[PDB]
Amino acid sequence: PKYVKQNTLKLAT
Amino acid sequence: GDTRPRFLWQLKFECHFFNGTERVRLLERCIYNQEESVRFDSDVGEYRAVTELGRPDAEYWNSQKDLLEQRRAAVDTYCRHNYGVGESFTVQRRVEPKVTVYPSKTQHHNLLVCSVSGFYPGSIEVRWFRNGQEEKAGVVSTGLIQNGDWTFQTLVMLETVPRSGEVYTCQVEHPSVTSPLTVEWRA
Amino acid sequence: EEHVIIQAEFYLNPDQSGEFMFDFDGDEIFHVDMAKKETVWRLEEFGRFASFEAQGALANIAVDKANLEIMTKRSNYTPITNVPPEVTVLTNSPVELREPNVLICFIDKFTPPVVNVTWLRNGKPVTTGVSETVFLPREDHLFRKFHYLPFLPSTEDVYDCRVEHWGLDEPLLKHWEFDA
Amino acid sequence: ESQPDPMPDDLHKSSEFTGTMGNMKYLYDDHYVSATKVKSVDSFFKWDLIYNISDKKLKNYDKVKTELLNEDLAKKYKDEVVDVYGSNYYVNCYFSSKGGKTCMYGGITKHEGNHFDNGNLQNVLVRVYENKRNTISFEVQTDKKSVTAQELDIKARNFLINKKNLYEFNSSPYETGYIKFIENNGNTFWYDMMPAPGDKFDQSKYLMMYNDNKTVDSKSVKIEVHLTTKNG
Repeated sequence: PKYVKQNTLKLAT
Repeated sequence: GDTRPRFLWQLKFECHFFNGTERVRLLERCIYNQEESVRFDSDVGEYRAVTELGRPDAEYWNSQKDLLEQRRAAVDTYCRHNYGVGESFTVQRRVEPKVTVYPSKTQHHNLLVCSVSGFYPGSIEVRWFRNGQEEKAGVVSTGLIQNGDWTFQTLVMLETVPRSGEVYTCQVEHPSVTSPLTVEWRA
Repeated sequence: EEHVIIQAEFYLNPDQSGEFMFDFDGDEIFHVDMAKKETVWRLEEFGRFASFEAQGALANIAVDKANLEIMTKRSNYTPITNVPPEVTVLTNSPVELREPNVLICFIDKFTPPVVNVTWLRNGKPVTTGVSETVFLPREDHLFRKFHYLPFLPSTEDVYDCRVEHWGLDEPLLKHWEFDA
Repeated sequence: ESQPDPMPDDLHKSSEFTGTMGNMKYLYDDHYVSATKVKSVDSFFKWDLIYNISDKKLKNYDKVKTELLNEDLAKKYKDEVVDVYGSNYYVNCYFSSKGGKTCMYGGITKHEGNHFDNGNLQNVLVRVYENKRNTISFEVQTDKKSVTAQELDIKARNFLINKKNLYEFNSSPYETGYIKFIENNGNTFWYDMMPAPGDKFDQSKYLMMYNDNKTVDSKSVKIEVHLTTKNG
């Protein structure tokens, strides 16, 4: 089984 | 030396599980230095700024429905999924506690010590009994200590005025064993 | 509540330190070695039951750094306030002379996540056998960390967990010696 | 001492690699980053340096990040005027910075007094062995006195790809292969030329070997490519 990650969102520019 | 100011950024996605995997809550949080600025609480369903510094993000991110959908469904594709991935060696991990009873190197009255170490999970229950009956007063705990290696330890004391023949029992209930572990001190 | 799994990551300027890890009820499941670009499990066993594409963590780290720069800028370059760690030294199990044990140095409630730790046996540094963990997250957003020193208890020996951190005006030496 | 030569067991076998050899070919077939008289303008992690180098070719990047073995190595070149030559990758290439971006390892050499006063290049001998016998010999060229082993390796394989099909789209004529470097002081070292076993080829993990930024003397170094065909 593989652990999945939550992707980091880019902040508002 | 090094006196330059530091600037920190943390991102934490917390999956909170209640009753196995029945109810799940995802909490996405951004912390600038030591302050949470923006977060996404699955219970709320959208990003909310925690401080003014975070307003731009909450507003921008919420304007993206694609992003919102992924986040809302993360309680399943992320939280519930990762829970299952490591359930066998985490949720179901069980290591029996090592239990011993001895008088403290301090202290008339005699201070007894019930050392409980090397156990996992951390939820545990230890009580003292004098002649088969729970001791409410005198008991003092060091609290649950997390060793950082999937192991816990704790010391639970019991001040007593010992009389020849008394039997002070330390009882320990833990998921690692079905019946409670008992270690006795014979006065 | 029953269980909590946390994916915690951070980037720190100007040390350009970065970290990515998973947490289960306070205990690290694994972290990604940013240099070798691979998953390092907290306990060897975990790696036999699960996996993680370490390379993926680096993509998150890139975004984290850029986001840090953005936040650094809109805070008008407000630096972080140093918060000194509480340091405690305990044993892995009730100590007994000549009976193998392990000294645990608990480095708690501190920030930023940069610290210098050293073990001392009678005023001198010890290397053999020591291990350490990466920085672990806390609800208050500060950090925790563990350093370990396997040892052979004796009445003579006096140990020290020497900790340095910008929040400390000077190196903190937590004394530990056999008292049983 | 010098690194011990490999025994058959030590080498990767193309027959144990199910992936697309073309992904390996890609890294050495007329593929490389090259810059002259440049200085790092940024860094992502302590062990890397970022440069402003543009894709003269197809305009696919203007920022290049090269990773080194340790921090000291990066500090050494961080503020120096240098030259760059190395094999880049895009899959799993990440970095923030502060146009396209590309990644690599090592490939750095000080520019001051490391060139030849005439646009004169230096020839480095490459002897190819197939099943232990020298089959063809030739020379690659460099414009540096002290050149990274990486630059020389890349040039060798580029040549061997077109003249000997070192790597083809899916698979290679050879079972094993390693390029060995021999320095004038007797020191030798080598790189496995074949991908690790399995159905996937991690380009980044493979290129990481160029980490050490190993440099050698171009006028005296000798190169040996040792190949083997599965059956002989």
